[PDB]
Amino acid sequence: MAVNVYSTSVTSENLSRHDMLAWVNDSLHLNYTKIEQLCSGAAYCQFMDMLFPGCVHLRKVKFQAKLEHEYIHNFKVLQAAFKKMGVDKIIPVEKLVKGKFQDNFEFIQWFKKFFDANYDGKDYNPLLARQ
Amino acid sequence: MREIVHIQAGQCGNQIGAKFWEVISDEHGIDPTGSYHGDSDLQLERINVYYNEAAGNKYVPRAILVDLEPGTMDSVRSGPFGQIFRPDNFVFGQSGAGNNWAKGHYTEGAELVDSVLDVVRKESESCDCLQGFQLTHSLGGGTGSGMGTLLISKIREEYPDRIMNTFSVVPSPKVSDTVVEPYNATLSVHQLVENTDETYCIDNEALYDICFRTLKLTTPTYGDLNHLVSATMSGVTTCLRFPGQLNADLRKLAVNMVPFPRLHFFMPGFAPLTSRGSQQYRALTVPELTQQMFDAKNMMAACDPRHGRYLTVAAVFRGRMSMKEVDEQMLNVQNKNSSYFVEWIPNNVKTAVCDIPPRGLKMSATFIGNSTAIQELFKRISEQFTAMFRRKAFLHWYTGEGMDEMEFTEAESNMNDLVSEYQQYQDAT
Amino acid sequence: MREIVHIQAGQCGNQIGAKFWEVISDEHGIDPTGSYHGDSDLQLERINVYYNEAAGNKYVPRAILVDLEPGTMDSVRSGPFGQIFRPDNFVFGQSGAGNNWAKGHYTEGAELVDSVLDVVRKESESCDCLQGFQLTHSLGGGTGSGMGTLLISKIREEYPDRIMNTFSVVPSPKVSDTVVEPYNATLSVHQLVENTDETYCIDNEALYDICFRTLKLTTPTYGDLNHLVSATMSGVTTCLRFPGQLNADLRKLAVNMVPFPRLHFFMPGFAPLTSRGSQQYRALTVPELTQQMFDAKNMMAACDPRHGRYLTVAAVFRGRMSMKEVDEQMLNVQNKNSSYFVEWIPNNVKTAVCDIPPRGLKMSATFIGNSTAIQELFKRISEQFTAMFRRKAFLHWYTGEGMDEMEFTEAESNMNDLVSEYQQYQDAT
Amino acid sequence: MRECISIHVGQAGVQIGNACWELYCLEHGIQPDGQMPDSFNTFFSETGAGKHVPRAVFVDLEPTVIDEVRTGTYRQLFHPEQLITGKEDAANNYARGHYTIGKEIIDLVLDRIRKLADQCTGLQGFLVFHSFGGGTGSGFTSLLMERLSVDYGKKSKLEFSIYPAPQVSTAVVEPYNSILTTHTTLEHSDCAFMVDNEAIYDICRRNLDIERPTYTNLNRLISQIVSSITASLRFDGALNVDLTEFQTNLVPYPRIHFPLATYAPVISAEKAYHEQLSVAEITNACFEPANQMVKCDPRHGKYMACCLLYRGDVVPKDVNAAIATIKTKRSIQFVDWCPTGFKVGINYQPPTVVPGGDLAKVQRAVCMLSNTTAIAEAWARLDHKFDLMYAKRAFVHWYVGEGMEEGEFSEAREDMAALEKDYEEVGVDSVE
Amino acid sequence: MRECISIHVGQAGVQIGNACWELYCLEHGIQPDGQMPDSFNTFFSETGAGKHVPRAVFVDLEPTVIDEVRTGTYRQLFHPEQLITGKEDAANNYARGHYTIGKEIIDLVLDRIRKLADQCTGLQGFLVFHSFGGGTGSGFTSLLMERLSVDYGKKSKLEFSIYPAPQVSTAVVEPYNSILTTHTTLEHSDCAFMVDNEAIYDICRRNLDIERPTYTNLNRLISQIVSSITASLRFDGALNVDLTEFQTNLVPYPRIHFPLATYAPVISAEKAYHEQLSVAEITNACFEPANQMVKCDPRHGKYMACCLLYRGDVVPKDVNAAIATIKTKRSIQFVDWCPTGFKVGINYQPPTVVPGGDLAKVQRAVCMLSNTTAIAEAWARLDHKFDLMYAKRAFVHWYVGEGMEEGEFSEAREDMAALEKDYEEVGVDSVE
Ligand SMILES: Nc1nc2c(ncn2[C@@H]2O[C@H](COP(=O)(O)OP(=O)(O)OP(=O)(O)O)[C@@H](O)[C@H]2O)c(=O)[nH]1
Ligand SMILES: Nc1nc2c(ncn2[C@@H]2O[C@H](COP(=O)(O)OP(=O)(O)OP(=O)(O)O)[C@@H](O)[C@H]2O)c(=O)[nH]1
Ligand SMILES: Nc1nc2c(ncn2[C@@H]2O[C@H](COP(=O)(O)OP(=O)(O)OP(O)(O)=S)[C@@H](O)[C@H]2O)c(=O)[nH]1
Ligand SMILES: Nc1nc2c(ncn2[C@@H]2O[C@H](COP(=O)(O)OP(=O)(O)OP(O)(O)=S)[C@@H](O)[C@H]2O)c(=O)[nH]1
Ligand SMILES: [Mg+2]
Ligand SMILES: [Mg+2]
Repeated sequence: MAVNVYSTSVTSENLSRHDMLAWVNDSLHLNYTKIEQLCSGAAYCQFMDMLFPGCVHLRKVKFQAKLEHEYIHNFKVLQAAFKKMGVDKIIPVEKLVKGKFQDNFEFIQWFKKFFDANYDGKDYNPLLARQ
Repeated sequence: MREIVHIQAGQCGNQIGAKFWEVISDEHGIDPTGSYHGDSDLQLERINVYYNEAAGNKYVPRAILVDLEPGTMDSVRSGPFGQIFRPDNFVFGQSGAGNNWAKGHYTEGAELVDSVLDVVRKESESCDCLQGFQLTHSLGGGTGSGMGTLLISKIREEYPDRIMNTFSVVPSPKVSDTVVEPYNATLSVHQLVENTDETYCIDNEALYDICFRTLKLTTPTYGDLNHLVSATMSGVTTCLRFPGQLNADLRKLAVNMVPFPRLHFFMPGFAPLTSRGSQQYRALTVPELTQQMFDAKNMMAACDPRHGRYLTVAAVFRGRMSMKEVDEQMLNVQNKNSSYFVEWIPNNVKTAVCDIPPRGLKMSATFIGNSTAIQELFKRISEQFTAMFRRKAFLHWYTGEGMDEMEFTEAESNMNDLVSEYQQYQDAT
Repeated sequence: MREIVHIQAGQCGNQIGAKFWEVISDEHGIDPTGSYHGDSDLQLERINVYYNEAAGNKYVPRAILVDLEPGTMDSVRSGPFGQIFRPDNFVFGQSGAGNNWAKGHYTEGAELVDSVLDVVRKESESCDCLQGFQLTHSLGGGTGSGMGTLLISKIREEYPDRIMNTFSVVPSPKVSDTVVEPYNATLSVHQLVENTDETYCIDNEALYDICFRTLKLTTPTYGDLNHLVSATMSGVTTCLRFPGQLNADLRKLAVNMVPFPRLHFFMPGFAPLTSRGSQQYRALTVPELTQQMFDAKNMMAACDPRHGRYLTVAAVFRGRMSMKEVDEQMLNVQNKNSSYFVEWIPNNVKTAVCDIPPRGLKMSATFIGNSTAIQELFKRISEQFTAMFRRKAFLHWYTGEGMDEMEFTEAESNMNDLVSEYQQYQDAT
Repeated sequence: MRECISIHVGQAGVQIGNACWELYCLEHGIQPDGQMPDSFNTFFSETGAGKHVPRAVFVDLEPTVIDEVRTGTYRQLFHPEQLITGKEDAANNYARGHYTIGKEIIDLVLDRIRKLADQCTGLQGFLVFHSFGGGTGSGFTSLLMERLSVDYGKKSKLEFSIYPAPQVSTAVVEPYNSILTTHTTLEHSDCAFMVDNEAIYDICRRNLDIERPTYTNLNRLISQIVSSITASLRFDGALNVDLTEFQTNLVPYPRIHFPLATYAPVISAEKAYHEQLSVAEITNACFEPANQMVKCDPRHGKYMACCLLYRGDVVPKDVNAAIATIKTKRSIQFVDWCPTGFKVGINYQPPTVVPGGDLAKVQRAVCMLSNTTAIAEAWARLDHKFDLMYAKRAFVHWYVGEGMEEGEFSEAREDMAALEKDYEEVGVDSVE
Repeated sequence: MRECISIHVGQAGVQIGNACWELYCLEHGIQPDGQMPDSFNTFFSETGAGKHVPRAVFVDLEPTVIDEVRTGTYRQLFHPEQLITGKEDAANNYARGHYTIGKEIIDLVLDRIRKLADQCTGLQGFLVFHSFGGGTGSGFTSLLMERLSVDYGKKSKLEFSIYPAPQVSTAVVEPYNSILTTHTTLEHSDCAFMVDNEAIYDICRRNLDIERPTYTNLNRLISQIVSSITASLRFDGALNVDLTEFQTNLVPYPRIHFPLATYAPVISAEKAYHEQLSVAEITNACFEPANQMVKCDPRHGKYMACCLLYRGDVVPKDVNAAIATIKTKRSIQFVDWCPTGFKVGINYQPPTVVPGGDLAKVQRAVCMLSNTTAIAEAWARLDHKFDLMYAKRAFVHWYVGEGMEEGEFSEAREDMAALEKDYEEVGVDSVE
């Protein structure tokens, strides 16, 4: 069982591009410089593992994806993880995988809220998960 | 030989732009289909400055039309001259920016910008010797301001040695057209100070005054306002496009008008301007033109030049006229109005003369003033910005798009510094 | 003098083939009955490259039409130009292959192949000097892939010193048209690597993109797609069929494009390509054509050339144009895009020019790129193959026809080796 | 391209919808059968050959009101699947609307919205029509908003609301419904346009010389306002405003999202012949409190944003002039943190007039959307009303019986208290 | 050339056959007397002058249902020798169908099939129509399949089956019949297309607005699906699929040969006028669980193959686009061993509509054949049903009395257990 959240219009409840990317880099130990790099779906899959260990088949994730179909594959894994955990938010896959800033930024805004709702503070070394 | 690339952003940008294009086509003897039906060989000699030659005796504007909403584009397409434009040069979104600078610069605009850039690059490559770029837009909205500035930034990065000039429609002092316009203007100005080589400040308040008081237009329309702007615009490039006696160009004008890099914000003006009945009761001699040029009521920026000093003035004359007379007039204005001209730039009037007058007139004049009074405008914007920002009013609309307070703060600071700089030179002896 | 023998296998092969024939007939002034109604003597001079001359002023395509099902054949016969074909050159089965490579190569295809071969031999003997063979087909089905490869294998055995070229419609990355297509492709590629001299990779995904984005076709149809392919095909043989200034042929192109025997898989492209309205707003000069040719959006294979390097590029130009200009353009592309061209093959652009342009156009261009990025496609197929084969999914459909796992394994291995080879040259300095 | 999806909830929402879709048809030349002998397209999808279908969903929990639509003049206009009815209504109970009865059709409603949205290439957002007082308008609407927020995210959502009058009620439990629905919808709505039946009646009586205005009249009036809001999207204009622009220009803080609508001129033909209706004249009419469509006093409040949407024979300079003079005026005060208070839209198309309507045909109209600290008064009133009944737990058992918890009442009330304080804080001028 | 032989067994098979042959006649312009004032030929043989005869055999163990055909509208359509009837039925007993009663006519049936097949130059295979639940549909069909396998070998055999519903039965012994026939037919059938009466009824009620759908309606619907399957063989198309292609593309392992059929769009004329039916729109309709013709939940399963057969005004690019978007969708998950899950057919001929039918005339239709691990649920249910009755030996004496041995029951059950495990194994994702 995993709780779920909504984002529309709120003040002093946002995160700048810089801050959000800093969070992602610190949390997952990667070196993204554009929020749109999250469009590959690997990062989101990893976050799901960190939140709810066992909800994602990480052995199936392509961490060095370069092509749209590879990204689609990652998001299928993410979709399945969401379904398993009962999170009801529809992921706009077609828009995300094009690597557009707006779509990705909105998605990470929601995801951060979702993460904060659900994260219990446990420590894990994500490098092992990656490889 | 000296191609100019034209860029239009948002509703304002596209409406002014269309008018400008219409003006130019008439001048060069181009009809709504792109075919030359002019009389003289001089009309075609330098046609490549604004037009690409397509197959089968057609000329197409080197113009790129950009907006986050399609309605304006559609209107343009349906207008008289709409069919002259290259269909692939219309680059429009579906979403809009909702009058939000952030959306224009970082979000919706970001999604569209690459497509624009691709076109722009191609256009640049078309040209044998690119002079640079002219951008028409407002600072008060979301697309023209946010998307436009973004475009400028990228263009400059790509082509740092080419001239970037802008015709910016600036917010009015008496009434605002949007509630967040101070934010949008302030942000835009931050970009403009660093990334444009020259900026013509055009204000609708001034324009209406001109139309009502001088042109005797009881109820002027936006089209009429645009016409004036177009006339000014055409005036600035006339010496590049036609033979003259003392020939100017974009680079020379910049050199004459910009003594310090940040101070590149001009108050443009145009002369003559008369009613329909009133034109028979006066002759258009050069001195009359000069007199019309040098006064507060004829400036297209809502600030009184008598509240500051002129750093420099460029005057561009079109028609058959006496150079001596022109020079005399220039001397005369400087001598008699000595107190309105900075004392540490001797002979701070630059003159250019183009032999080809505009259609309908035997002579015309275009005025470009670099006046320290423009600081007033900046100050007003700063004040308005502050009043809102100190209470964080509307801020969540921008922060919601990923923007931080720091960016705002820095922008404000930059604006303030510019004002201070302007003041310093105003006060210097 | 240089007869080409044309072979068509399966639905795809026959649909593209028919379109190609239609294109060719129009070019050579041949009507649907086989009669010459053209204008110029140049149209008939080299007519023997594609047509046999029958009694009573008729010309018949040197074309063999092959399929395990008759419906497509019937359709072809009933089509416009269906009656031009020699009735005895239609060789069709009744059974089909049920989208199964094994059935096409070993079973149903095997039962039909001898009849095909008999026709082929006769056709070969007709010709004074056979250049070789062109095969149109897909790799994803059963007949085009299994039967087609079998045909190739036999033809090569019979005529080892003649050129074997193929126009292969390759599976798409985003969506599959059949479930077993990875098996069918993988097997086919095994044969192609050993038995073809050159292979043009054509992908429907790319084609749709071209039609929608560049040609502005809201809802393109298979016919439209085929037309593009036909245009490319005609382009490759134009220098064999008409006088030119620098004349290419099939052998020369192969020599220029294939530095190592296995690396003979090309990404074809065609230029120009414009909308109906958009063509009046641009002139077709050589530089424009060149620019159109060299970009990812205009390639007919679903892979980005910017993800690898070009080993070689052949450009074939049709129309009256300046050789100097062409050369300049070729130089320019190499110089400016240096990083996309392998450093150990200097001057890796080959140029051919044919004086006769295609109908409706004053000039056109056909591009043949040997790019290391094609490895991506192969990798995808390998991955898909593996995913299925490791679980032995669908395997009984193939083993039931007498095939063994070993054959599959070997095929996979061969494909992998090719990929590795491609990688090695991509990475070499 | 720029599609707009309309949702009509409960009796008020449906009946107003009837008036709106009637008007749209007349404006685009669409007959009651969907036929016409390109601008329509933001509101109407097109099918097969010679038929245009509203981008709309009509929902009510009882069949009676929608059954009128089904059997009526515009039976052929709507596709049957876009007219959704249950069996039993919410009985003026938010709980029944939000939970007991509403949870049975919410999935259905949303499914149809999804189908509508799938045929949109450039969805601008949603227009939701309902009331604060009814069990469906309050409870179902809240539910719907929640779901929409989840499934569509940051897509713009707009509300047109029949806000309760100070001294003209239908139901006794109106305050409860109003309070709960405002509480539950607050974080999910981007902007909500309040309208009050008392005020419209007064307008009808005073300005249109109607002794006895009916709900129909009110609906018609509302339809005009809505048309003004969307005309900038449906037609070409000199200076344009879209649905995304309002929330930027009218909502200064997330919770303060309640601008009020005022339309001018509202006159009869007999009265219109002796008047020349200039931009200045109509603007002044708008900016006078008697012509407002909420019974509140702006003279006792401050303006935080005004948006003026002009339509027809209107010239930008003239508008500027008009606004300038209104700025001077004593009765117009703006908050100290807002030196720029005006957003101005100008569209070329004159207001279309419904055959047999109460309004005369004019060359110009204007629709002001204004956000005022004076709305706080209404909230205070509503809270007081809530307090009086809740102190005795009057009617509370009904709500609890439908699965609501008593703690949620107190929760709603405290949230509204906070809202009231927020307005107050906004009101005061800046130190230094 | 590419002939297709149809066999209709028992009441369900015969009645569906009536609907199919009625449709074929309308599609090819063949009158009820066999006359027409070349495409027909895969289904109709031609005789003498101006007469066309179905390549069909109708068999039932009782005369009543076939007697209707004999005396009915299409009496002249069929040759008397292709309408085969015994005297006594199988009385819902597999044993009677397979042994006691069936062994008396099997030779006859096969002899007539041989005669039919002798007039074929390019026999594609057989379409067998029957049910799981009846004694004839279960027992006779199994027998027939066995013989066909022996006498024709690897010729493709296809089944259309009225699979039993979860909570809608006619007979009590349905589970027994279902289980035994599945056991006996499994190794002899290449692909079997399940269809469920409950699901079709729901479709009729929900999508066609029919209060009380009859078996006729269901039959008509089935006829559409069958037409879609064979239209690629009977007409010219852009991209073609034949009877041999299905078993290659839909059956990944020999035992897993049960794909499910879904047809779209199913609408009334009144509802069709307000809708534009694009390829994307119909594909989405198909891929939603409520429009499926088996009462099962794909959301709880995984897809192993989907085959989409489009017909009419359909453009390949559009189809590709539609499929791509469906691939993204959360509710569509595919097994890990299958990166390519779609086979696509496109045919030029729009679906033909039977005069007086329940379906409206559309420009496009689509028939999906999909194979899903969710079918395992149905098998589990059926096995459970079997277990409950068999534990008490309820009805067993009947089967034994007709010559069946008790050991064969246990045999059937264990085989089905194995089948269930096979599905489960297939379900799980690959290690590494
Ligand atoms: N302007 C206007 N207001 C209306 C109309 N109909 C109802 N109202 C107001 O709406 C409120 C009553 O809510 P309704 O919409 O009738 O109730 P409902 O949404 O159907 O909810 P339930 O019947 O309780 O399920 C009162 O304030 C009425 O004055 C109308 O046609 N026009
Ligand atoms: N769709 C459909 N299903 C039918 C029809 N007739 C019967 N059924 C189903 O078929 C099953 C009953 O089998 P029948 O075909 O009547 O029995 P039979 O094959 O004649 O076998 P016996 O009478 O036992 O010899 C039940 O599941 C019925 O619901 C029909 O016309 N259409
Ligand atoms: N002179 C002139 N001024 C205009 C015109 N159109 C708009 N303006 C002025 O520009 C400002 C708004 O410009 P606008 O064109 O809306 O910017 P935008 O960025 O395109 O607007 P948006 O896409 O974010 S909604 C207002 O102050 C208005 O008075 C025009 O055609 N001519
Ligand atoms: N460009 C193009 N592609 C086609 C055409 N017909 C089929 N294809 C593509 O080729 C693949 C299947 O080709 P197909 O012609 O069915 O092979 P086949 O071997 O003849 O098929 P079969 O006889 O085994 S059933 C699909 O990916 C399809 O998209 C066509 O006319 N033009
Ligand atoms: Mg009600
Ligand atoms: Mg029976």
